[PDB]
Amino acid sequence: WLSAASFQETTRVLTDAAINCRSDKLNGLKENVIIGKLIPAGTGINRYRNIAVQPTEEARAAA
Amino acid sequence: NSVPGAPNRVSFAKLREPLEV
Amino acid sequence: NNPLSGLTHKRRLSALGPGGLSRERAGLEVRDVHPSHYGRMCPIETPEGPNIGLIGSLSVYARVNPFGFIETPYRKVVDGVVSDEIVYLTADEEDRHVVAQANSPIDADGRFVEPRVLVRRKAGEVEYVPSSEVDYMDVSPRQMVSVATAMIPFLEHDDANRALMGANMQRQAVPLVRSEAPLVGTGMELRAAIDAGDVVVAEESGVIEEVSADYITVMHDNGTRRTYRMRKFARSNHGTCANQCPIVDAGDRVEAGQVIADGPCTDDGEMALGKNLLVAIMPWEGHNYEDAIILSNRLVEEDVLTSIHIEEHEIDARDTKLGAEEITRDIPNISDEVLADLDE
Amino acid sequence: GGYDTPLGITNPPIDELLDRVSSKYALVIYAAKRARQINDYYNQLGEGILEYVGPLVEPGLQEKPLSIALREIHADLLEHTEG
Amino acid sequence: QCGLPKLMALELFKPFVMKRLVDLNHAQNIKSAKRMVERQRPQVWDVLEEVIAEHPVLLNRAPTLHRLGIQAFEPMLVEGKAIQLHPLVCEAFNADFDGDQMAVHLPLSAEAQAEARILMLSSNNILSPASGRPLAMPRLDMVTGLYYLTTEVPGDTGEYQPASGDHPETGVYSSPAEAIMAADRGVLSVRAKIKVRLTQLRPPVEIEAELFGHSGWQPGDAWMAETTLGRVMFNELLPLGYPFVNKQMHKKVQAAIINDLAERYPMIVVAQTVDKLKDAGFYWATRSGVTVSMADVLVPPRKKEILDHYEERADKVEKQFQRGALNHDERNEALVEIWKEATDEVGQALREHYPDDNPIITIVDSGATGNFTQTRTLAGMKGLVTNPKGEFIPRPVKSSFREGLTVLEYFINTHGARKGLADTALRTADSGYLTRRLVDVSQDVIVREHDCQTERGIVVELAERAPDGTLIRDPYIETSAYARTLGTDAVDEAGNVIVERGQDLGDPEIDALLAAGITQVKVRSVLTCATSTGVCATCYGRSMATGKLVDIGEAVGIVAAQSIGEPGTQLTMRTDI
Amino acid sequence: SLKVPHGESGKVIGIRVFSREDEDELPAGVNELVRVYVAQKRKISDGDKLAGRHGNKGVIGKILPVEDMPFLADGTPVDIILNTHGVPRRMNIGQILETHLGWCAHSGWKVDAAKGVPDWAARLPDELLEAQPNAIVSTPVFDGAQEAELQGLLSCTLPNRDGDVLVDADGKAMLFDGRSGEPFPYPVTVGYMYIMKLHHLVDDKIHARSTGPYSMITQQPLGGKAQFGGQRFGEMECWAMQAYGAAYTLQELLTIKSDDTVGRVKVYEAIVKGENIPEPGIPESFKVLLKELQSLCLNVEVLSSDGAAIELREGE
Amino acid sequence: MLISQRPTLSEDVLTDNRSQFVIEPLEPGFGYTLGNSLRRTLLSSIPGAAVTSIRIDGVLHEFTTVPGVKEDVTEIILNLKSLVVSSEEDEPVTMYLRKQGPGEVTAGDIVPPAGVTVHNPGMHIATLNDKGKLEVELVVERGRGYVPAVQNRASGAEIGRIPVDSIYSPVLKVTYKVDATRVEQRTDFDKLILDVETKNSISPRDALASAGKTLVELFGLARELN
Amino acid sequence: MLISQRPTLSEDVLTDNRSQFVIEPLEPGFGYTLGNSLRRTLLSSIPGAAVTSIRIDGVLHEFTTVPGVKEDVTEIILNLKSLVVSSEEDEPVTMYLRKQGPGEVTAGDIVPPAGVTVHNPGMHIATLNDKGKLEVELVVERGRGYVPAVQNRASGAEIGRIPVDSIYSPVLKVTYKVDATRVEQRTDFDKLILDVETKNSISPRDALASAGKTLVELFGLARELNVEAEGIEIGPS
RNA sequence: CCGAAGCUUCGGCUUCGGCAGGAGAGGUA
Ligand SMILES: [Mg+2]
Ligand SMILES: [Zn+2]
Repeated sequence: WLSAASFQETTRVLTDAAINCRSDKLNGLKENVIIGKLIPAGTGINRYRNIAVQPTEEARAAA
Repeated sequence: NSVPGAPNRVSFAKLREPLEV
Repeated sequence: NNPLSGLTHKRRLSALGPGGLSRERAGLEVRDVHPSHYGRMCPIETPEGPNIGLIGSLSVYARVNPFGFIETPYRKVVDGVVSDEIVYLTADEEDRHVVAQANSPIDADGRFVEPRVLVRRKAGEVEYVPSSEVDYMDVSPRQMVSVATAMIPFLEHDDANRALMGANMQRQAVPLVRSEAPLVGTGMELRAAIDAGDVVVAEESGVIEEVSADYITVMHDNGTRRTYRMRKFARSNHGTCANQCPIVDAGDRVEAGQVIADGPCTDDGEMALGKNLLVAIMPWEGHNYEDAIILSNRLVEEDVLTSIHIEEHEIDARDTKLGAEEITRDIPNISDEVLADLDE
Repeated sequence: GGYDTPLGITNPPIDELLDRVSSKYALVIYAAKRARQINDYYNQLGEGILEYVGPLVEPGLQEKPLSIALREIHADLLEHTEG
Repeated sequence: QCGLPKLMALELFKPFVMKRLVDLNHAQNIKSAKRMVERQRPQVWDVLEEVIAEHPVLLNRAPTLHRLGIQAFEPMLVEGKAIQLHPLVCEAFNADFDGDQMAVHLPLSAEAQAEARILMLSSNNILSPASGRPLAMPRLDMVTGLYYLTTEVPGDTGEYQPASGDHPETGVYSSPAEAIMAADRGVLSVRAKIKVRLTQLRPPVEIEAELFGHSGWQPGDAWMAETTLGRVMFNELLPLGYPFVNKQMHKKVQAAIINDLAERYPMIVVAQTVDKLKDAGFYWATRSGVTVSMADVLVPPRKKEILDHYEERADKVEKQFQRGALNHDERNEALVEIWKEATDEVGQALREHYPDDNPIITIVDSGATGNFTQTRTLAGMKGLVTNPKGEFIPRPVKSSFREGLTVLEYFINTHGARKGLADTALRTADSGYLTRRLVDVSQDVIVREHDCQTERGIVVELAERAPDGTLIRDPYIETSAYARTLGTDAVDEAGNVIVERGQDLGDPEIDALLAAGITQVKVRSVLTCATSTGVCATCYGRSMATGKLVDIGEAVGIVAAQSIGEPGTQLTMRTDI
Repeated sequence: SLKVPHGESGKVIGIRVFSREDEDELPAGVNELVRVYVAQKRKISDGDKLAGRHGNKGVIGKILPVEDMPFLADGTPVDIILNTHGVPRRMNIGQILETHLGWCAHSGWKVDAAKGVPDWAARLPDELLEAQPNAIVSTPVFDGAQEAELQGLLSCTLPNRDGDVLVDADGKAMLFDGRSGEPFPYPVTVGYMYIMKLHHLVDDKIHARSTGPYSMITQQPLGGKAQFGGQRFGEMECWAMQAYGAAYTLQELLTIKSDDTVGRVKVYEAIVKGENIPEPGIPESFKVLLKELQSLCLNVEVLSSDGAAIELREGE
Repeated sequence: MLISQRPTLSEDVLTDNRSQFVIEPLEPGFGYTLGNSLRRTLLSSIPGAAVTSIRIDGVLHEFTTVPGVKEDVTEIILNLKSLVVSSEEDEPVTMYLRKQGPGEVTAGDIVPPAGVTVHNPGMHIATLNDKGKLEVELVVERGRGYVPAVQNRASGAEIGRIPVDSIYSPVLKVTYKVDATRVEQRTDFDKLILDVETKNSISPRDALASAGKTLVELFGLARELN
Repeated sequence: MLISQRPTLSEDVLTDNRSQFVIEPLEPGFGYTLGNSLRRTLLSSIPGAAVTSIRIDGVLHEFTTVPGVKEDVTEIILNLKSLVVSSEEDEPVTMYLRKQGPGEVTAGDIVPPAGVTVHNPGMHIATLNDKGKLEVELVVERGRGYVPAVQNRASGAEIGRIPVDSIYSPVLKVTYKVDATRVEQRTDFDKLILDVETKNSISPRDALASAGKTLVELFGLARELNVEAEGIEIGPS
């Protein structure tokens, strides 16, 4: 309902959502932008966001 | 023209005018 | 901004307002050049944004009925000879007559040279009929243009889209510290400055008695003496400078209607909005790429294009529920170095 | 390659930086996580005892830590795993 | 690079300057540094040259109709109050120089700086993401400058002659340096055909095979060229291993060369090559003698005869109408068709008269700007105009703009010049709503995996055969079959396989398929993906902006919406389906 | 105290003081009024807009020294350079005719009538057969100078101090190069044209900001140049960020530069001290939206992974 | 076959302000570059003298008028911008101008001290009627090029002082023409003719000497490689 | 007057026959007064020596082929025009070339007279593999610049002589560029970069010193009109 | 959060002083 309420016809979607007691899982681009989180695309996906970097053993030994 | 003191600006016009603005 | 914009503002026909149209509801058929606009509205001078076709300008020879219908004059022709009797016609009466064209060859007596002429028939139809059945003729070739469009030399060589911008941008010019009239003009610039009213003209005939930088004293022939004052460095609505200067000597004879003092964008009585510069048409190292311009340094060292802008600031001293605010030099919070330019 | 020397922000060339990584989205995180380590080393060295490693390559006069991180990446002195 | 005013960079970089000012013992406290910076004391103009070193900024112009409306540059301090923009990014920004304005933004953290420096740099974004065509290309002034240089003029100063009998060839040069020294003396013209010994330039394929055979060690191997000087100075701008071209540089040829360089070389040599093509274009545009005067605009020699001949038929039609043989509709339809041939005849007569070295001809013949319809309107005759309803007026405009229209012709010319200006503003507001509606539906499509191992696909036409037995290449094959992944192997006449499953369709694969008698092919498309959420990379295919397979995590639903919606302001309606 | 706003200067040229006790009309509740006038003189510079009467329009790209400018055979520099690529495709050829006539009017001409009036000058008046240097002419809007007349006048112009005619019958002249010294290889069109200065000056359009005043309901930066405001990062500009793949730039642009009240101060402290930038918090506009939604009798709550609605009000 | 003849210089006199200088023989291709180098030096970096500020009595700023005088202070300054003056001291010098009653104020009314002279004594400054008087003090300095007005708030001066733009260049117009002998037998040379016009403050044969000294000193930073 | 920022000249060496000189910080606009004059003086004012005519026997009426060698006359002429020759005597000198038997003939087989030297002995001129004989007479002079072929109407002083273009200048290629620099707060200062490539007889560092000595005396005529004129001083080094 | 003033052990502590919404019209790209 958060992504549809910000597109068009706020009153109708809000009324239907209130009657139906809908729940939002916050798993889209628009909702993550609205609440202030990292979007699930590009560098905001799990593979790239959890990269661990450390110097190699030989370079650490040399310096 | 038609004004007492005005600079003399020569014209290329070939038609005459029967009315004033 | 300058005299031309002030004159043009007072001659505007607006299609919006409480009883007219809306910028959103108005479509594409109310923004067209109808064939009945010939001589009553200008087809070129119009805004460029969302108000295109919703604002227009009156033509030079047009005038308004006692009912609200715009008229325009014509010369009556009889037996193939153009007379010199002027009749004003509304758009509902000129569609029953054949009206000739302004650019038509006329002999010394007044007979058409070309066997057939280009006319305007009932429903704005253009035809090539012969010079024996027409009933009216135009008064001048500039009957269909406004006061700012009639100031473009070689207008018939320009497209409509570029001439529109050329007419619109003449009202955005700024006054410069020194003015000079065009080398190439049109002749409309003399009566476009007197009618705007930013000059000083003489209401009677006499000789000049005393001239200074801010007043001129004229002695009339009967005995009365009249003095005219000047506005020196006055601020306009848009922050520009409006300065008036005398252009007469101390012994000149002055006739009624003669221009006595100059104005903001005026050079000896005629409107001057720019300057004459020597041009070259050529590419140069990519510095004038995509509508850029290269200037010389002589235009900065010699004050060719320089303008004066004035600003205004206010403050108010009032009472309060705890006392009364007062304006004074004594401020116990700041130093004495920044309170040196204040008076007592 | 047969290119002339890059200047300023285009050094090191990115067509060689992209040969050590899987995509252009992992280089951003790689460099941005090495730069924070370099900054932590710089800002903890003058106060107490820290656990990070200083620049593995010789810096300049006044160089940003991101540039040092990119120079270390191009010289094959680091290693990383993907989430 | 860009250019940033000093007074703007001082305000944008205030805390970075304050830290350095306190660090260098130029002040005592943070408040003291703040006061010194805010008062513009002469000690703050030296730290703001290593503070802003290698710190990118973002430049933006509105409306942002696609991705390239935002790009990252490296600031430089200039003198003035205006921002300086590179000539080659104006196509992506859609920005002329008659009053436009742009906004500046500053990244702060390490991640934002890395993203701006890696993902958004201007020298990394050259190819258009909707068609894969180059955007940072020479245009306008550069095209004329580079078309003048590489043009061969027969019978010029110092050209090569096949002299025999009492003197040698007289016009063979032993090096480009000798040719330049001769051209500095007036003996030789840049556009005169000569014979010059080339050493460091790679010969064309046929010459290389005929001369060296095994390989051309071009660092020091010499051959002979029959070309001009301008072509040598043009080929000295391309990379070292690029074979000699020897052709006149129309805009299409320049685009082809740029595309080949982009597809076969790294992305740094292309960025270094466009910048040196622009220099030569700008240098040679000013020495080509393109200028406008009243004597450069010629007129057809026999306009009056043609116009009279076509007027007689019109008056005959009018007589037939007066004798009650045709109605109004037939009369107008006949007059329009009579007058629609005089325009073609006058256009042909005008085209047959202009020499090919006229400034008005070499700007439209070089591909820089303009059409020939405008050249016929300016110097020939305007033709038929339309009334406010939208139908042609049976009376034409017989005068060009070089002779000046009359009052009535000028008045009736304005009916159609206002309709376009009035409907452009409506089109601009009709396209933005479509773009906003397209973005929202396709906002959840993202590349999620690498391969779904599906077997479905779609069928692509890929050319058809003539009755004789010669294949006709499909007119629309660059936007339907190129840059796709095959689903099944391509077999032919029960023989071997030419390409295998899971291969991109470039031009070598396409021509190999076509030169073996194959028309129908099966590709992998996004319409038939098996992935639950989003799409996989193999089904989507190749990314148009970079030229390789897609990256896991790219947002392909917004690129599509922007690419469809951006060319929406150049879709004029057909003048009832 | 009334102070001069940001980026203004100039002399003081007048003060008008109104008082209540000296019998002057004043609004009720106030005691004294004062107005101050400040004036400045503005020259031409890069970014200023120029124009002509035919549709030519552009900003000034460069200003060059008079020794770097193309000059005529007697050493006269040119004042302005315009490009030739913009004229043919826009169908405004009146400017070239204007430059031709302007050169003829500036130099002055004289038509020879020893063997009678020439054939091209049959329809010219008798006072237009001779002119003085720096003469003023007039060409009405739809009845003016033809092209035979211009072409014939271009070959009658007077010479200069030395008996030389710089511009030939076509209106073209040979210019020298002021940076290298060699002549340009082909003749160039020269003349005089009327140039106006438009009221779009760069000194009134430059703006920048690092931090400043903020709003009251939604604690975002203020808007406008007079109030030291920020620049809008609209909806269309977010789509480009999302299509590039930049997830951190967008997040920083939307939280710690606009709404994150607690992160705004910490970012400034981190930048000044030289440490790492902190982690964004939660924007204030979301909380304002939730309190707006709750006032329409809507029970909107933020849940956790196991129910147990989060407070979302800080305070602890 | 190398030509041993060396170039010479000779001056032709046309007017007290103009002159012509002929340089020959020259190598086949020299003559445009040499002439352009001389013209670029002459048009930019010749020292002179100009007026840096004025001060009128009863006047606070330049946006005002003087009682009895037909021109405001802006037009008076624009008229004074054409004054041609010569100075010899290395420090600022001050002249004076006093007038009263009807008449016309010209530059010949300005009385200079020793070491300063006015070369344009017949220029129009202002015009007064029976109720006006003018009192101006001008400051003359030495320099080179073109420098804008120096604000009086940045120099510690009184309110009544008016800064003025200064143009120190004494040269008016320079041009050159090359006649090239390109006969056969490969014995070719060039001839250069220069024209110099000045502002009566300097002679045409002195600006050339200043340019020559400048160029000889500049081109000596490559010959030091010996 | 005083410049207040004395320019300096620095050298960067790329090859034994190439360099790159930098002059900075030049006053505004002074980077274009120096560049073109320096380039022209370097390219067409330094004296040198080159071969001006050839005479090969057996080729009298037509010049298309010579019996004995594998090359044509045009390639032999091009090979000869690339000879680095330094001569001291001003009057023209004549040399001879005689190589017999199978095998290539190089520039080392010239036996020049006393007073003229050859600086590239290892250069290929022609290859002899058809049991032929080569006999070429060469005339070498001195001059400056690039002098094209001098078609001489001697008609009796020579009947088989061939005039060729002469490259007297020891310098081969020169180019320059101008950039901008900052001094204290003013930007848009100047900087001049010169790239010069010479032959084997001279070094690029000596060419600059020899092209700044003929330019001081060229502008030394203008400063002879008035010994004192208050120019622009530069100060001691 | 900023300024002024005291204590100040140099981390800081204390006193006082201080705010930003709508409607209409015209314009530039
Ligand atoms: Mg634009
Ligand atoms: Zn798939």
